[PDB]
Amino acid sequence: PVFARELHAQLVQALGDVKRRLLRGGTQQQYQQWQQEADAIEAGMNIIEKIK
Amino acid sequence: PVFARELHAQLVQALGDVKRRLLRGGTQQQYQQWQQEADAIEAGMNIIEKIK
Repeated sequence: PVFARELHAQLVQALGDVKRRLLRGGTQQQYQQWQQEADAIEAGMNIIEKIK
Repeated sequence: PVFARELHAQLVQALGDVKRRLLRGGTQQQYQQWQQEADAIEAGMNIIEKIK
């Protein structure tokens, strides 16, 4: 539908927030935590793409 | 920061899309798939809340 397309766009914006965060740097600690957040969102994108 | 607060709001909107989707119903197949999407987003909220 046009739904998954709309939820997908939502998650893509969420990745943009993460991606931006990663440009400001931090400890290896912070990087991994944010990469973990990014994985969660990407998992979201995968499910939503495999539903469609 | 005001970052996690902003990424959190993003994910919360994503849940709204899912929640809305679940009101239109479907097979047990579709429900689980969407509940799986919801889990991914909730996992994102958890990480982001445990970073803050």
